[PDB]
Amino acid sequence: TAQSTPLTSGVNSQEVPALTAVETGA
Amino acid sequence: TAQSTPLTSGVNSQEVPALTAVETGASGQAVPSDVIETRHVVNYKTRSESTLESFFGRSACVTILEVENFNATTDADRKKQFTTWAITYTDTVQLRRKLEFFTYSRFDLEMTFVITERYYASNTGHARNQVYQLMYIPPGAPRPTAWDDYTWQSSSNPSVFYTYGSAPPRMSIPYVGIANAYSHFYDGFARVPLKDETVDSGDTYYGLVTINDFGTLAVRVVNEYNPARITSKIRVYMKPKHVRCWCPRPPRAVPYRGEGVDFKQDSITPLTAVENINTF
Amino acid sequence: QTSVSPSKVILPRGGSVLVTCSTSCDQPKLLGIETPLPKKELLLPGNNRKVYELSNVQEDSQPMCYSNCPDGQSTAKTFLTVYWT
Amino acid sequence: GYSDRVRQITLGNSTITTQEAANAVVAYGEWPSYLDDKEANPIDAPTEPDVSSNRFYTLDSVQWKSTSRGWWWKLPDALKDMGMFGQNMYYHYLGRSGYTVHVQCNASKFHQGALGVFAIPEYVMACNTEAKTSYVSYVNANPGEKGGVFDNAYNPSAEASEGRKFAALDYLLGCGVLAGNAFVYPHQIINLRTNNSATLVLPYVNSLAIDCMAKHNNWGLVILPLCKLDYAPNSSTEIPITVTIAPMFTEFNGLRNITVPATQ
Amino acid sequence: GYSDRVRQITLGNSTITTQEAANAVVAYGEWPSYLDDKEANPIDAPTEPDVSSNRFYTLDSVQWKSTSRGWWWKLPDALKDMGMFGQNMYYHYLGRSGYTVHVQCNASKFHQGALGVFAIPEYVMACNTEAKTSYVSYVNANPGEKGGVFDNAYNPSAEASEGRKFAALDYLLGCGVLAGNAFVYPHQIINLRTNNSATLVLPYVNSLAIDCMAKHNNWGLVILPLCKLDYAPNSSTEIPITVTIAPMFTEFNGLRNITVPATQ
Amino acid sequence: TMLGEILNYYTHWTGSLRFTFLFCGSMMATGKILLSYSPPGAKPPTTRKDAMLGTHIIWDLGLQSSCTMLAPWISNTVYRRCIKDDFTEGGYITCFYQTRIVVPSGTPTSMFMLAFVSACPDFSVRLLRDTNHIS
Repeated sequence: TAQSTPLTSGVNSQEVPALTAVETGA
Repeated sequence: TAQSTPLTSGVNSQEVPALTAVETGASGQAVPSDVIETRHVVNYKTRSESTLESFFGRSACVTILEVENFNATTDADRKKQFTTWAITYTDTVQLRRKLEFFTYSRFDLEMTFVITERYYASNTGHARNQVYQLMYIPPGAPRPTAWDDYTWQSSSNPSVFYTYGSAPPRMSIPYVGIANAYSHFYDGFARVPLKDETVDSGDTYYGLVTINDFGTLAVRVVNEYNPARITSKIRVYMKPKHVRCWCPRPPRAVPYRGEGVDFKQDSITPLTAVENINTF
Repeated sequence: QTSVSPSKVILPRGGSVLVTCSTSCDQPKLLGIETPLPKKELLLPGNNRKVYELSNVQEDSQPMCYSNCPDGQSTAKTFLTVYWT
Repeated sequence: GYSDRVRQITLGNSTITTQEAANAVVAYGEWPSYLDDKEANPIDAPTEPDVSSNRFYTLDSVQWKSTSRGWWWKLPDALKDMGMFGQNMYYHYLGRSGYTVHVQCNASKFHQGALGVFAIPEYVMACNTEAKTSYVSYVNANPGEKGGVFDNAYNPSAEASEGRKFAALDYLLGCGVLAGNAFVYPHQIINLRTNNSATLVLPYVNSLAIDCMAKHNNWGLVILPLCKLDYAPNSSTEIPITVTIAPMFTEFNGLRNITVPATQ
Repeated sequence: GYSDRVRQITLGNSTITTQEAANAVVAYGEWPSYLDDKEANPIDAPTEPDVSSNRFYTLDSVQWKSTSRGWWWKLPDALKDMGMFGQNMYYHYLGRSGYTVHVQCNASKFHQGALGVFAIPEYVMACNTEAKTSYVSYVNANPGEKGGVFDNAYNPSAEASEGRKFAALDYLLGCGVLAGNAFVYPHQIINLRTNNSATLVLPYVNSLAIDCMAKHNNWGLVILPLCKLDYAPNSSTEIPITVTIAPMFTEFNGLRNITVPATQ
Repeated sequence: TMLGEILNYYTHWTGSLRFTFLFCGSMMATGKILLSYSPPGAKPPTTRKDAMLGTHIIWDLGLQSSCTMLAPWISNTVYRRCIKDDFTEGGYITCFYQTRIVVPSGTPTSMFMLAFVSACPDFSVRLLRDTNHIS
């Protein structure tokens, strides 16, 4: 199948996945 | 099987099954063993034909399509060379009425194409045997402008090529609905007309017809022009199989007048008036 | 795709302008005329052909008539002038 | 000790008691519930207005005369301006809701009459013009609180202006099916010698898992007078039908600014 | 790997990220929570607007000039017209709420300035008249979204008409205590060489367990310019201070019709 | 776009989208930029007090020079269509200056920004068809 969606809630921490850098090629 | 009938005899007691109350919403519940005396009848009769897989187990007719094949000169003669039909089940009144028993349905659809021909004129020569293209155009693929444009080559659209004189072409189309069931009746619009629009969408159509795009069946004659004008007729069929249905409804009584649930004024009287109430 | 038959309209200030906008399709999913001018409807049988009855024309306007045929959004306008003494 | 005629229903901070009731109809044998995780269509965080909108809302009381022919309400849109359910609705793109429709009409023991209280999934009605088909405006199809009435005559207006409304014909039930076949829906009959309240419990019924409440009207509440009201001293009396509806198990998705539909 | 300067805060369907932050102040060392059953004042069923009002709301951006003297917001009433928290508020008699105040102001590395961001429990201010005492109107004490400004001059109007407002004096902080002592409150200082965002986490602080939000304003948000803005090419530049506030762990009681206060 | 060309071979699509925004200004240019996604069925957002109410993200400028605004799958149907359809309309997307972008002296004032598009790992298509780019 395609990926499901996990039950997550809000965060407040230093782990920041919203910020990437497309200079790296990924 | 259906239910048998138990050997019961007469009663005289406070247990009264003959009296119900239909204000509560439930229907009647008295089987004939309650109110009279019955024998024992072993019932071997089953309800096998009345099930939905056999109630819809016929290849009904949904439309009649006409294409021709001749030396087209004017522009109206070039639009007789092909025919594009929007796919729907509402262009007849008998498979529609069997499907408007139910609000929602889910079925894999099986189509078969029964195709006839004739000569138009009498002394304009003859013609060779013919091959017919039937191309399923999903919503978004370009509909054909002329009968021999770039669109008929069908690099990804499903096409069938029926040689005339063979057995009629058959194919199975799966459940292609974007909902979890086909909404036979949709009580809502396609958009929300907002406050103080300069758009003025005061001509948005009601209900069902603003959500259904199932495709376009475009049919050409693959031959070039013969000396004799060959007029064809094509009868697109549907047969719902693997049928499930939900939320039953009363069947259509008065005739239709469109693709909606509308009804024409001169046929709002389906009953015939009896002589009096006491007429057997 | 979308046709407006009264394309060139001359009419004085304040009067009514009959605008006939239809489409070249059989199922107009979403069709309408975009203007801030008062209009009820005009009666016209047929699921395709259509007339809006505009009124109180004061300045020069160019209303846009969209039509949601299954091949994208279409565009047709009309040109109307006013008169003054 | 207990009886089928006395019933208290409480949701949120609202209570209906009734002392001459018939039994309650759970529609199609299913009590309404939240959207399970194995069927969820959107992936945003759902708003569950737990007690702020799962409560009884009392509509306007229409008067049932001897010449009254019927009434209709579209159910997720008759509550469009009711408390916080009307504020949970237009601030969200998706919405599912179960319902507890309770219809209130009572008279003396000398009156008589019958009221077929229905609840019709996808109550698609016919337009009141023969110029075009499937042709109803937004304001005329969604009156909201006040609802609409039926009529015992089909007069299609030749104007396409005044024909953009429901041709609410009573014996064809709007959609051209006979009214004597409407008992295949979840229904109760208010009979003025037996009961005085009709209670239905309506789950969320739609092909989708969750859908726009602003576009799509799920249920159709229908009240038909089967046998007309007849009070022998005063033949032209009026007893009121009051409709009290509660949303149940609501769930919303896609938060944004407020949706304000057109009013004309 | 991780640093104290990068922080993402998510509540409901709203997110604040910041890449030059200082550390966050939990006010008086307590994270906000719901009312426990061992302390409950009302006995009705509490409405918990779980995600519909526990989200970030962005106020209006005031401009911090070189002559700007201060700003003030009353915290449960600056959100009086914000989404559903402004609809949970006026449909209920009781209300408690924790808060996440996030104050946003950024400049280049060539600017300079300081912003004392405060959060004052029971921020009772002084009236701007000497005719009467404790004498402020309702509209002048509760501006809502736009807030108010301080002033470096105390001019009490002899009119009792135009004196029904806060005598917002900056060095006396409104209430006649010196501004250099205001650091006993939960505070952060936006310094334009070190940080660009001030994040506070404010629990529900009141003597009661739960109280009317329409009457009583719990917290007072205060932004004082300690060192004025000074940009050397353009001495009269303006950098905006934007205040983004989220309610947290809200709980309401006593449902009724809507409260609409006076506007004049 | 590369996503848009594959979708014009199919008809029905589901899944969430990924908008990664590259800021190509100077080093000293600092700023904050609001990135918003509003689900459809209301007023299209024009001012900042209309797009804050949707699904948004406040992005800061600095060392990590690429944000990611995600447009989630919020839809009535399981499958939106690959045409301009009213019933399967997607959503309204805007982008506002959060505070503003500040440049010092000796630094360009008018700058630029690049905008990407991709698909989340729950994105899938159906119903192959022809395209409408080539003839």
